[PDB]
Amino acid sequence: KGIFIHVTLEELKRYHQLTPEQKRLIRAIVKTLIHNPQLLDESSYLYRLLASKAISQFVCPLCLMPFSSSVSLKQHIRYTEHTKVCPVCKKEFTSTDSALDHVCKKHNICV
Amino acid sequence: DVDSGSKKYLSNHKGIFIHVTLEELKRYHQLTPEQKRLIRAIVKTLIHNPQLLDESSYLYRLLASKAISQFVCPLCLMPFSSSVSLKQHIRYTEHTKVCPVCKKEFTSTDSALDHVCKKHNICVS
Ligand SMILES: [Zn+2]
Ligand SMILES: [Zn+2]
Ligand SMILES: [Zn+2]
Ligand SMILES: [Zn+2]
Repeated sequence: KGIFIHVTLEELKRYHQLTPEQKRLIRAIVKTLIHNPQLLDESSYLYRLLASKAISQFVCPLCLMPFSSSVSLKQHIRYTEHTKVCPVCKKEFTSTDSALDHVCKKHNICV
Repeated sequence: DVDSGSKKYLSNHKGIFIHVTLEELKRYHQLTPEQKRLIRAIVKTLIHNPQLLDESSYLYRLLASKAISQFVCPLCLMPFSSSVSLKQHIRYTEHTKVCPVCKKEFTSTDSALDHVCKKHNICVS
């Protein structure tokens, strides 16, 4: 007896091509999260940060999207990032720059 | 009635069957729809980037330390009372040359620091 995690058919056959070791690590991680659901918001963030970090070095701390260059990351932060809520802790702000500052200072995610 | 060697687990539409005990089974269907969504999103990310499984021990030790204190060292993941005591540790006491995440090696622990910030995005003053 157990639970079904509603993954797509591709991801399901992809899943079963992983090694038992990778597979028990995965279900060990979901068990940690079931026991500690307060952990979900933040591990979701970090797993997505590290995911984006694999695509490019230049990642946005608020939206977690990879960019080609530091110039384009700067241009996105300058005109295209309007998140007023820190994705890890959900603290709300008056400014996206303040949100950027908070994520760096409190959470260690800096550009 | 059981059928252990059945191969329809491979093509089930409900998806990945994670076997679980009675306590956490009920505790799973006690989660909000939003929490269940996050669990799926993480599992999907882990499926598409399986090297994050090898970095997971670090991630959950980071989070555990961050709960004890805001001031944590990226190389050893140990909490400190203040920022002043944290950078006393980094300046004088932290000697690891290996990145706790990717296992790449360096000349100085300061090069190890810059690396963990530049390519893993975990940064400290
Ligand atoms: Zn962004
Ligand atoms: Zn926050
Ligand atoms: Zn340390
Ligand atoms: Zn590394």
